[PDB]
Amino acid sequence: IAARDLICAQKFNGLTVLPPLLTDEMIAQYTSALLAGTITSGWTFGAGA
Amino acid sequence: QIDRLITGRLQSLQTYVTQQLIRAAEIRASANLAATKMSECVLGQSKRVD
Amino acid sequence: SALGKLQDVVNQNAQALNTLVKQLSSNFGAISSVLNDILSRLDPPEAEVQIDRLITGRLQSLQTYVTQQLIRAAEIRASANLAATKMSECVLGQSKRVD
Amino acid sequence: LTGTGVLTESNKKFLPFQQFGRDIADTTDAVRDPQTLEILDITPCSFGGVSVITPGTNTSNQVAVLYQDVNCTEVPVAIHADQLTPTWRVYSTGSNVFQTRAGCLIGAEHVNNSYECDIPIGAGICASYQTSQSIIA
Amino acid sequence: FQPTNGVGYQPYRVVVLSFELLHAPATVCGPKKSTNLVKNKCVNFNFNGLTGTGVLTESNKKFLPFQQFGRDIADTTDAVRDPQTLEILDITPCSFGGV
Amino acid sequence: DSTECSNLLLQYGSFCTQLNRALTGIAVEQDKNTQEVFAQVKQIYKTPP
Amino acid sequence: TKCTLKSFTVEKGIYQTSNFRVQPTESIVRFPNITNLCPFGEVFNATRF
Amino acid sequence: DSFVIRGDEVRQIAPGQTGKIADYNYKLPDDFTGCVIAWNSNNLDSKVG
Amino acid sequence: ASVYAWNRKRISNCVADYSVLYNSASFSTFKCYGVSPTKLNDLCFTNVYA
Ligand SMILES: *[C@@H]1O[C@H](CO)[C@@H](O)[C@H](O)[C@H]1NC(C)=O
Ligand SMILES: *[C@@H]1O[C@H](CO)[C@@H](O)[C@H](O)[C@H]1NC(C)=O
Ligand SMILES: *[C@@H]1O[C@H](CO)[C@@H](O)[C@H](O)[C@H]1NC(C)=O
Ligand SMILES: *[C@@H]1O[C@H](CO)[C@@H](O)[C@H](O)[C@H]1NC(C)=O
Ligand SMILES: *[C@@H]1O[C@H](CO)[C@@H](O)[C@H](O)[C@H]1NC(C)=O
Ligand SMILES: *[C@@H]1O[C@H](CO)[C@@H](O)[C@H](O)[C@H]1NC(C)=O
Repeated sequence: IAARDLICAQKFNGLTVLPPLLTDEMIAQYTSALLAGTITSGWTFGAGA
Repeated sequence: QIDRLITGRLQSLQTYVTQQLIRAAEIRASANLAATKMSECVLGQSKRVD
Repeated sequence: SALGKLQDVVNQNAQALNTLVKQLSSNFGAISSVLNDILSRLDPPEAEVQIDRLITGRLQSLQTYVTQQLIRAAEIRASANLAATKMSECVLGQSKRVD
Repeated sequence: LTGTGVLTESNKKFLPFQQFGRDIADTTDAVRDPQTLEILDITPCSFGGVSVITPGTNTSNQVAVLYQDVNCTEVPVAIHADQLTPTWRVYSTGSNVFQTRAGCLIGAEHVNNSYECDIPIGAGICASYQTSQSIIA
Repeated sequence: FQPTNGVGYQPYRVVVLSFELLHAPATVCGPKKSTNLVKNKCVNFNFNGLTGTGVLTESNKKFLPFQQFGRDIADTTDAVRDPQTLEILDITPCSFGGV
Repeated sequence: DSTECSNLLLQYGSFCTQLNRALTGIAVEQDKNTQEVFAQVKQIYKTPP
Repeated sequence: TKCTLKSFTVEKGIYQTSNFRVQPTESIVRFPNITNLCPFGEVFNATRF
Repeated sequence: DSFVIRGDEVRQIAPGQTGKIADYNYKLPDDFTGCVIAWNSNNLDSKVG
Repeated sequence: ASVYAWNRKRISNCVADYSVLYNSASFSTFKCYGVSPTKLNDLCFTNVYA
C-alpha cells in the first residue's frame, strides 16, 4: 500500500515489503505519454521526432 | 536445541525462496510477453496473426 | 566503462563462489570446523552425529548455491533468448519491429 | 523470560490465566510485568531495516543510508542513536534530510533536477555520485 | 574422614586433566610408535593426532613458531608441520582430477 | 530478541545473507522488469486537448 | 556493508545490512513481590515420609 | 554373556569405554544392540576368608 | 590439597601412557568431555594441566 506502518513489519518478524521503484503516478504519466504519442504521431513515436 | 530451531527456520525461509523462484519465473515470462507487445502493437503495426 | 552487464555476470559468479567457500569456512555448530579433528577426537557413536551435522550443513550450503545458480541461469536464458531473437531478426534480415 | 530488546506500552488485554502472549508463536509479543499489572509489549532492539546506498570502494568511501518504512522525525527513536557510536550519529540526523515513501534517507543531497538513474532506491527516487563530490538523490 | 563412614562420605581423590586439542605444537601424547614418512603417495597419515587419508607434497609455506596446523579456507588442513623433521608438508586429498 | 545474537549470527547468518541477496536480486529484476515494459521510449509528450 | 558482504571492497548499488551496530550494556530483572522463603527445610527434615 | 566383575568395572562394561576389563577381558562393539544387566552379589559369591 | 585451594600442575614433554595406571588403582569415575576415551591414544595434546 506504501503507507504501511513499521508495526506491521514487526508483526511480520523481519519480513518487509519494499515500495516499487516506479510510483503509480509515474506509471500513469508514462501511459499518458505513450497514448498521446501514438494517437498524435503514429509509429514515428518510436523513431524519435 | 537452538541449532535445531534455527535449522528449521532457515529451511522454511529457503522453501519460501524456491516458491518465489516459481513466481519470479512466471512473472518474468508474462512481463517479457508484455514487453514484446509494447514493442510491436502500440509503437507500430503487427503482421503477426492472433 | 559501459559493458556493465558482462562484468556484472563475472562479479555475481565471483560473489557466489566466495560466499560458498566462506560457507564451507564455518563450523556449523560442531566441536571443530575441520572434519579431521572431529574424526580424530571422537569415537563413532557420537563422531557420526557430529559428522552428520557437518555434512548436513555443507549439503544445505551447496544446495543454496544451486538455488542462486538457478536465478542466474534464468536471467541468462532471458537475455540469451532475447539475443538470439535479435540476431535472427536483425543481422540475417531486416526487421520491421519498432525500437 | 530473558532476552534482548526494547519494550513499549501496549493496549492489549490479558485474561487472568494468561501472562505471556504470542501473535505469531515464534516470539513473545507482550508480557505482563510481575510487580505492576500493566501490559508491556516487547519489540526487537534493532529494527527498521537500514539499507546503504554506496558507490564502489575504488571510487569513494562516503556512503548514504536509508531506513526502510520509517518517518524522518522518528529515526533516532527507531535506530536508538544514543547507544550507537558517534560515527553512526552522523547518519542519524543532519542538515540533509529527505523523506521518501520508501523511508527516510540520510547522507545524500537532494536535487530538484532529474537525470537517468543507475542506483535504484525506490518510490520514484534514485541515487548517483556526481555533483566537491557527493552522493545525490 | 573416618574409616567407618559410608561410601557417600569416603575419600575420593580426583585428578582433572585439562587439555586443548590440536591448536599448537604438541609436547605430550600417547604410546603409539612413530613410523616412516611416505611422501607423494596415497597413505593413511597421523600427524600429531590428525588422522586421515591423502597425498602429501612439499610446500613453500612459512609457519610461525606458535602455529602447527594451517588452514587456507578453514575446513581442510592444507599443511602440517611434521613432528620429527621441521619441514612443512602440505596435504592434498588422495583422489582428484575430476574424471 | 535473543540474549546471545552475535554467536547466533557468526554461526548461522551467512545463509540468511545469501538468501537476502537472492531476494534483493529478485527485487532488482522486478524493478528492471517494470522499467523494460513501461519505459521503452523515454519521451514525454503532453496530452493535447 | 563490508562485514555483511565479507569483503573489504564493495561495488556500486544498494545493500541490505544486518545488525552489527548496537550491543546491550545494562541488565534488569523483574520478579514478583515474594518475600517469605519456601518450607524446603520442613519437608526435607521430616521424621517420616 | 555372563561373567563376574567388581563394582568399579560395571561402567567399563559399556560400548565405547576404556579400562582394564574393556581392553583386555571383554569388549563391546560400538554398534551394540542389547541390554546390560548387573547387580551386587556380595552374599553368594563372596565367602568368608 | 583441599578442594577450596586446588593444586594445578603442568604436565609436558613426556608420554601420556595411562595403561600403567591400571595396576596402580581402579578409577570409579572416568568421564572424558570433548574427547573419547577410546580415541585417547591416537591424539596429541598441546597444553596439559592437572
Ligand atoms: C513491591 O514491593 C516494592 C517494595 O516495597 C513496592 O515499592 C512496590 O509497590 C510493590 N509492588 C506491588 C505491591 O505491586
Ligand atoms: C582502482 O582500480 C584501478 C584499476 O581498476 C587501480 O589501478 C587503482 O589503484 C584502484 N584504486 C583503489 C583506491 O583501489
Ligand atoms: C512524519 O511526521 C510528520 C510530523 O508532522 C507528519 O507530518 C508526517 O505525516 C509523518 N509521515 C508519516 C509517513 O507518517
Ligand atoms: C528545489 O525546490 C524547492 C521547492 O520548495 C525549493 O525550496 C528549492 O530552493 C529548490 N532548489 C533548487 C536548487 O532549485
Ligand atoms: C628422532 O629420533 C630418531 C631415532 O633416534 C632419529 O633418527 C631422528 O633424527 C630424530 N629426529 C629429530 C632429532 O628431529
Ligand atoms: C525442619 O526445618 C524447619 C525449618 O524449615 C523447622 O521449622 C523444623 O523445626 C525442622 N524440623 C526438624 C525435625 O529438624
